[PDB]
Formats: sequence, structure tokens, C-alpha cells
Amino acid sequence: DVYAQEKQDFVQHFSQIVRVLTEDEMGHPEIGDAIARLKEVLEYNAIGGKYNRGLTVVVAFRELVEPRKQDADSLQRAWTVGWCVELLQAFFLVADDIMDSSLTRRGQICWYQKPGVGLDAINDANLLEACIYRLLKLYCREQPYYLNLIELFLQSSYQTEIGQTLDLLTAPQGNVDLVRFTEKRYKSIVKYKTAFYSFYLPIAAAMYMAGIDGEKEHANAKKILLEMGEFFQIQDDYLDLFGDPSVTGKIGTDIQDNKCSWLVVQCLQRATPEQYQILKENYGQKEAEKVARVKALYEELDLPAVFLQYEEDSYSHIMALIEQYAAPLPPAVFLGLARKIYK
Amino acid sequence: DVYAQEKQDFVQHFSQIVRVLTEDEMGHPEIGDAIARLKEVLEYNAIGGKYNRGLTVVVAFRELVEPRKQDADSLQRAWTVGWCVELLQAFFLVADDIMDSSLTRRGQICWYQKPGVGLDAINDANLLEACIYRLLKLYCREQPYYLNLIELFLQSSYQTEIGQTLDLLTAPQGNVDLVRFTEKRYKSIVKYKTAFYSFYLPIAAAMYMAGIDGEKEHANAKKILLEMGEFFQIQDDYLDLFGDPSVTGKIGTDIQDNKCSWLVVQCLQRATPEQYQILKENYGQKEAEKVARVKALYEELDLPAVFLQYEEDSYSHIMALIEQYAAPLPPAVFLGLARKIYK
Ligand SMILES: O=C(O)[C@H]1Cc2ccccc2N1C(=O)OCc1ccccc1
Ligand SMILES: O=C(O)[C@H]1Cc2ccccc2N1C(=O)OCc1ccccc1
Ligand SMILES: O=P(O)(O)C(O)(Cn1ccnc1)P(=O)(O)O
Ligand SMILES: O=P(O)(O)C(O)(Cn1ccnc1)P(=O)(O)O
Ligand SMILES: [Mg+2]
Ligand SMILES: [Mg+2]
Ligand SMILES: [Mg+2]
Ligand SMILES: [Mg+2]
Ligand SMILES: [Mg+2]
Ligand SMILES: [Mg+2]
Repeated sequence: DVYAQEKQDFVQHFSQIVRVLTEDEMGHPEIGDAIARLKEVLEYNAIGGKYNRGLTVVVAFRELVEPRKQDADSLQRAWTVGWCVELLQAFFLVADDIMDSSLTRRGQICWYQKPGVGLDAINDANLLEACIYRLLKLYCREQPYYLNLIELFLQSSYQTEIGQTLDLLTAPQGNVDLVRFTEKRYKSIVKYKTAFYSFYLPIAAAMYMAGIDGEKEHANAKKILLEMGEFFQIQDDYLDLFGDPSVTGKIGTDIQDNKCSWLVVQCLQRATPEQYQILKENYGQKEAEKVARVKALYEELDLPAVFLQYEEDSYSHIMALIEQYAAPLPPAVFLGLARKIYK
Repeated sequence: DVYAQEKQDFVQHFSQIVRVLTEDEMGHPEIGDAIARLKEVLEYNAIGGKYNRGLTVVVAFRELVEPRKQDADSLQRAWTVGWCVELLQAFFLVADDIMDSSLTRRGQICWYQKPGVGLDAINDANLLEACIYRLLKLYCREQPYYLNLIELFLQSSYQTEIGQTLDLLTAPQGNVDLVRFTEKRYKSIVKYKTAFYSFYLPIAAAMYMAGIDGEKEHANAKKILLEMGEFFQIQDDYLDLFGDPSVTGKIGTDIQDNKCSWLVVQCLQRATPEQYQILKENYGQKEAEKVARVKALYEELDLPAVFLQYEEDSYSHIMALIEQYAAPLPPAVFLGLARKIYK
């Protein structure tokens, strides 16, 4: 719950972020209209979520850095790096919503779907990315971990991008072929498209800021964090169809997009030649009726129950991993995360 | 002509680049399909142009760094940084072709227009960007200019992105309003969307590699380079409509896209209330007839001649700038560039 005691201070620092970024037109009036657009873009896409990823940088920071070294300037940099993680995600989600033909996100209409935005949202996403490195310099240029954060963020983007590539290759539009929906392919996708930036990135950022840059340390943290991410994308896939729309804040499109979802991979393993054929003739299509068909098949195979059983086993497994790789880091760093993503 | 004597060695180094980048799946077989896609993406979008921007990094490198310090490893890094500039452009052009609804580029069909690619090209562009920093590390991580190159490339992207924002704001789809097509707005757009990455970036990269990191030096080089860029985007705008399609390698879309072109800004200044009205009812529309109308108006105002007159004045002006700000750098560095973009 260390998050709630940090959330308010985090969400308020955003004003300073938007203020420091727009402080560019202060010397270049000519790009005023562009800066105004960036602000609109920041306020629409960076605001509105739970901010857990960015908060994880703050929280972990106060648990890693010794209290004496937590001055006002350190907490200032920590909030910024946390907003960088949020910007990195805004960058990916804006573009992801376009490539997934999504309709909503965080209860509102997807940025690109907004009248007047359209494909211009592609450049809007590029600017959100650029802002990550602009902030990293304005606030951490003099820090000893500067370069480390830059490489970590670029690394995390490359990995995510590699992961989005698998996501899109395995889900060719209007090209249904359940054969490629294997468990191995699935784990690879989620590992790269979600696990790295959603769990490793935040913790690793805090680690580097705390001077902890040991390869073995990061690899151990990564061992726990990537496994958490795997579970998270599984849940995201599950909620995509069985989630409460008034809670998820976004309409599902996995079945229509012909995505290699956890639900489809699970369905295939537990399906009779008859069912398999039913899934094949209704998957990856926009027809509401067909999508309702696939769902009925999922509920018939008790997937919603299979998911609840995995969440538990996953939880136990992740905890077992913490007991083995947490040290020398405070177990709470990982325990705080597990508490938030599990029930 | 120092370019021609370097071109072949440059275009051949690409194989090593594609080889070093794909050398990632060597330890991560799971992302094999993604690496294959990246290769396809690199080969389709990074190959096919004149490579002047990247060549400029090589050329300038051999003119800045003392012969004794031009070992095999230095020329290796120089070719890489040059390919990074080409990748940065591939990144922007892929996305630019989508946002401009372009049809061709370099004589071939635009990447996103290719069957099976579509909006997935958005992530393909993101990967091209990621590759810039992957190469910079694999080849220059130990160099003293490493961080400088990283910041220069990110800076150049941010500026370009700021510039693409002005380009898109000033050209709202289906929203014709010639009032915003002013000369000042125009200079701002071209300055950010083209001048920085097409002329400053290449020379600056070579400078940093040559140890020349003085602020005053860069600012002086920038004085010359940005002015060259301004001229170049003007020519690009001119060729967009009056260029030889079998030479430009791309179909024009400025008028249809309602772009704040140099030609439209020039037309507005030299137009009677009658003409102004004609331009207003035919600009920013897909109808071939209407676009043919605007063109006829342009030829009526002798714009193709006005352009030829500006190219000359621009040339003299740029040369005057070299006589003033070239030093301490070898004038040839800038003279080589001027020779290539002027007639
Ligand atoms: O916020 C998120 O999306 C995920 C990602 C994340 C990273 C670090 C710490 C917590 C969390 N999350 C989390 O706690 O999610 C909980 C959740 C998941 C789905 C619906 C509602 C809440
Ligand atoms: O290659 C380019 O597009 C431009 C950009 C550039 C940067 C550095 C040095 C030369 C050049 N160019 C150049 O020489 O262009 C010449 C040109 C322009 C238009 C059509 C054909 C050749
Ligand atoms: O299911 P996706 O992977 O597309 C998603 O989780 C976003 N995303 C993108 C990369 N990783 C995750 P979302 O359901 O939020 O649209
Ligand atoms: O005219 P644009 O600025 O769109 C262009 O020059 C590309 N570009 C993009 C940024 N700067 C230049 P192209 O005519 O090559 O499509
Ligand atoms: Mg999505
Ligand atoms: Mg997606
Ligand atoms: Mg999902
Ligand atoms: Mg264009
Ligand atoms: Mg453009
Ligand atoms: Mg053009």
C-alpha cells in the first residue's frame, strides 16, 4: 500500500513535467503551436491510468536508497524517471491502439480515434518517446546513472518493439491459422511485448538510481519481474474478453484481431476436433455473432475457471521465485508488486 | 566528388550492419521471426536512395580527423554512424509516407502501401529507430563521443518530430485556409522537419567523432547547415510538383495534402484577389482536375522561374555564410555539400 502514500505526490509532479517540457517555446516562439499540441498529447495520453508502472520507480527508490540519501532532489529525479516510464507506455499504447484498431482506453476514446487526430497520432507517439530523453537529461544529466537510464529505456523500447512485431506477425489480419498459436510462441510474445517495460524497466530504473548496477543483481531481479509480466499479460488477455468493461477501461479486440491470446492457446489444447473447427470458422472476424461464438466455446471449456486456477499457481510460483532471487534486495520491493497484480 | 570515392565502401558496409543486428537471434531463437521481419524492413526502407546524408558523415570524418587517426576501426565506426543517419531518416520517412498518404518513394511503392504491411509499418518504423541506438552501442560504446552521438540523434529526432507537428498542424486535412501559409511559419517548419536531421546531424556527428565538441563550433556549423536545409526543403517542395517523376522517385501530394508548400506561400504573395480565390477552391483536394488547376495557376505566376532565381541567390548567400562561419573547419566540408545540392 506504499503506493497510495506516494500516488498523490506523483500525480502532482506531472504539472511540473508538462511545465518543464513546454518551457522550450520560452526561447523558440516559432514552435509554439507544436508545443501546444505536445501538451494536448501529454494530457490526453499520459493522464487517466493507475500509474502503477511509474509509481513502482518511486516506491522501489525509497526502499533501495538509504533514507539519508533521499534528499528533495533525489525524490524529484525519482518522480521524473517514474513519469518517463509512463511516457514510454503512452508512446507504445497510442501506437498499439492504432495497430490493434482499438476503440477505447482508460474509459475514453483512443487518441487516434478522436476527430482531427487520425494517423497524425503516429507522430504524436514519437514525441511522447522523445520526451523521455528530454526529461532524463534536464533532470539526470549530471547523475552517475544517467547513461544507464538512457540505455535502459532504449533497451526496453527495442525489446517491446521486438515483442510487438511477434504479436503482429502471429496475428495476420484476415488470416486465421490456429497452428501458430503455440504456448512457446505465446510466452515469447508476452515476455518481450509486456514483461520488460511493465515490470523490469521500473524496478531496474530505481536500481540504477540506487547505484545498484551489478549484472547479477539485475539478472536476478529480472528473473522475478519477467515471470510476473508473463502472468500479467495472461490476465490482460483474460480480461480482454471476460473483464468488466467498466473496470478495464477498454473494449476487447483480441478475437477480432486474430490475436495469439492466452485464451485461444488454452482453448486449442483443450479442444475436440469438432470444437477446433468451430473456433476456426469464428476467430479473427469482426462479426459480433462470430466473436460471441468463440466466447461461448471458451466458457464451454471452463477457461474462466482454468484462468482462476493458474492465477493461484502463478502466485505461488512467483513467491517461490522471490524467496530464491530477492536477495540482496528487500523482498518488499517484489512483494509490493505481487500484492497489486494478484487479486 | 569525394562522395563517389566513398559510396561503394559505404553501401557494402550495410551487409555487416544487417548481419550485426540479426546477430541478436543468435542467443534468442524465440525472436527469430521478429528478426527476420526487421531484416525485411531494413532492406526495403534503408536501401534504394542516394545515401548522401550518411555519406556526409564519412566524407566529413576523413576531412576532420587527422589521417594518422583514421585507422580501420575509426572508418568502421564512421560507416556505422553514417548508416545510423540513414536509419533515422528511414524511420521518419516510413511514418511520413503514412501520414502524408504518399504512394511511392525511391521509385517503389511506399512500405505501408505494400500488401500485408499496412499500419504495422508504424512498429516497423519504431524498430528502425531502435536500431540506431543498438548500433551506436555495439560500435561506439567505448568511444569518448558515445554519449554525444546518442544525445545528438535523440535531439535531432525530437526536433524533426517537432517539425513534423508544425507540418501537420498547418496542413489540416480537408481544411483549406491559406491564411496560415505565411513565410515565417514556412521557415520554421522546414527548419525543424528537415534542416536539422538532413544537414546538421551528419556534419555534427562527424564533428563529435573528431573530438570537436565546442559549442561555438557547432553553432557556427549549424549556421551554415540550417540555411542549406532551408534551401533543400524548398527545392523538395518545388520538385514535389515540377520535379521529374523518373528522377524524384516519388509522386507529389503537397497540394492534395493541403501542405504549407513553398510554392503555395509564393503563390499567395504574388496573387490577385481573383487568383487567390481560384487557389482556394482547388487546394487540398484529391480531385486530379483541381490539382491540375492549382498547378496551372503556379505556372501562370512564373513560380518555376521564381524558384530558379532563388536557387541562385540562395547559393550565393550560402557561400557568403561559408566564408564567414566555416573556420576553423575546412571549407571543403561545407563546399562538398553545396556542390551536391546545387544544380
Ligand atoms: O497498473 C497496471 O496495469 C499493472 C502493471 C503494473 C506495474 C507495476 C505495479 C503494478 C502494476 N499493475 C497493476 O497493479 O495492475 C492491477 C490491475 C490490473 C488490471 C485491472 C485493474 C488493476
Ligand atoms: O540526397 C539528398 O536527398 C540531399 C540531402 C543531402 C545531405 C547531404 C548531402 C547531400 C544531400 N542531398 C543531395 O545531394 O540531394 C541532391 C538531389 C536532390 C533532389 C534530387 C536528386 C538529387
Ligand atoms: O493486449 P495488448 O498487448 O494489445 C495491451 O496489453 C497493450 N500492450 C502493448 C504491449 N503490451 C501490452 P492492451 O490490451 O492494453 O491493448
Ligand atoms: O515533403 P516532406 O517534408 O513530406 C519530405 O521531404 C520528407 N520529409 C520529412 C521531413 N522532412 C522531409 P518527402 O517529399 O520526401 O515526403
Ligand atoms: Mg492493444
Ligand atoms: Mg497490441
Ligand atoms: Mg490485451
Ligand atoms: Mg512526405
Ligand atoms: Mg511530410
Ligand atoms: Mg516534399
